[PDB]
Amino acid sequence: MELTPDQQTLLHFIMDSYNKQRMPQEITNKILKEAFSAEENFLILTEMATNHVQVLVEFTKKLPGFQTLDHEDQIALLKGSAVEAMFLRSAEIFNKKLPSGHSDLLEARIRNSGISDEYITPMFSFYKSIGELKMTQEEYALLTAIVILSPDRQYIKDREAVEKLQEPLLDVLQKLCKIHQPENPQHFACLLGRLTELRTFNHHHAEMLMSWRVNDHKFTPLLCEIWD
Amino acid sequence: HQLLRYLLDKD
Ligand SMILES: Cc1cccc(C)c1Nc1c(-c2c(F)cccc2F)nc2cccc(C)n12
Repeated sequence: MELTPDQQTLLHFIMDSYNKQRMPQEITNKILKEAFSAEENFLILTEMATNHVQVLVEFTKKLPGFQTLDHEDQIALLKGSAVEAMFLRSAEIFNKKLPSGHSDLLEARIRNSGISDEYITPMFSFYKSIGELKMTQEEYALLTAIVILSPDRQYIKDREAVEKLQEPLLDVLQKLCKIHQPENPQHFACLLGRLTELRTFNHHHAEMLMSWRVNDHKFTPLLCEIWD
Repeated sequence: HQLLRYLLDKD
């Protein structure tokens, strides 16, 4: 029925940090000006990807309790959650942050950057599937924190410490569903569906990067070596 | 490792 004062505090801290994330206008304006070529389209996606990485780290550092974790575990979580958090934020940018005209041109650019349909089709399918949920800013922020604070990432030394940080967030999210959608008890279940849908991108993204060869314009060592 | 380590540890 109501969030406890402690849950309200946790939500406020997540919301404040999430609302501060921004994709700069300098990047967004390039979508309407740059040449419509595979090389220029991919350069825009490179700029977006680097902004996604910087935003992910700044959001993560501010997550309540993240600073209390073992330093190596902090890195393991960032590395492990990077793809999922990037795909989740890219869905928010595409569906909510960009005006219709910018999103139509961004899609045009994504589809003409020389990337195989094998990786482009699941991306727009995910954007549509998440778009159906009409997710609030609170749901986007909590889902992002939940993805980042996943205790089953590779090479975490103290998983129980991560579990203690992730569990209050899942509790707040389910309570928010009960408060905002009391007639729809399957709403939290629908949000969980997006978590597993996000997990499938771990392999799709890794296969995508491996499909681009060293001499190709798409090979971007700054981003690709985060996973190599 | 390099990039994620720098971004986390910087102020
Ligand atoms: C912004 C964008 C949109 C659609 C497709 C792509 C390839 C991108 N950009 C990249 C992403 C990426 C992301 F940033 C968000 C979502 C999904 C992602 F595949 N990952 C990487 C890794 C190396 C280089 C780039 C250009 N790149």
